[PDB]
Amino acid sequence: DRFAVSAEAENKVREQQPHVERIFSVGVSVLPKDCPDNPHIWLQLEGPKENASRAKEYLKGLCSPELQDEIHYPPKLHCIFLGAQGFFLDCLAWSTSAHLVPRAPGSLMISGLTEAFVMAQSRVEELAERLSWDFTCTGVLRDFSALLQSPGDAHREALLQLPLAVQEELLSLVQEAS
Repeated sequence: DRFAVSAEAENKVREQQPHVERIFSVGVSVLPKDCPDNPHIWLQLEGPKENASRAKEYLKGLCSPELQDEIHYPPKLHCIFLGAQGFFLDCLAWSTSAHLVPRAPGSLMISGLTEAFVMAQSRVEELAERLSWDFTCTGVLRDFSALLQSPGDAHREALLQLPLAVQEELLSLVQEAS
């Protein structure tokens, strides 16, 4: 299956191409235009149909976002979006097809089609809510420790010091993405 986007947004497609490949594990191909004055370009996505559907929605949303806005949360939750070299952000982008850009600590720019923005907002809200489910280092799930073994990671500490409820949701997100 193929689909079209604005020719004026080809620049965007190419900037994001590697991230799209990494996140959805797909190939992005742009077809040559049949005429120069064409307002659209056709894309073809290479990979499993699941991966491709999600990439499609990401790319549509990237090229002309139906929603673009900052979500706001406790600054101490910001490590989740920067830690493990962006692994969690990637898993969240996978699960929602939203384009996600960390801003100030406690601020995340979410962007894409509307159903993608709301589902990402929702998931980010849930994480934030679960920070309040602290009932106090202070405890770590084995499987969570397991993902964060990459020693250089500068947000490794902050992540480990997250309460177990946030850790469990992050596991659930990673599990969803694999």
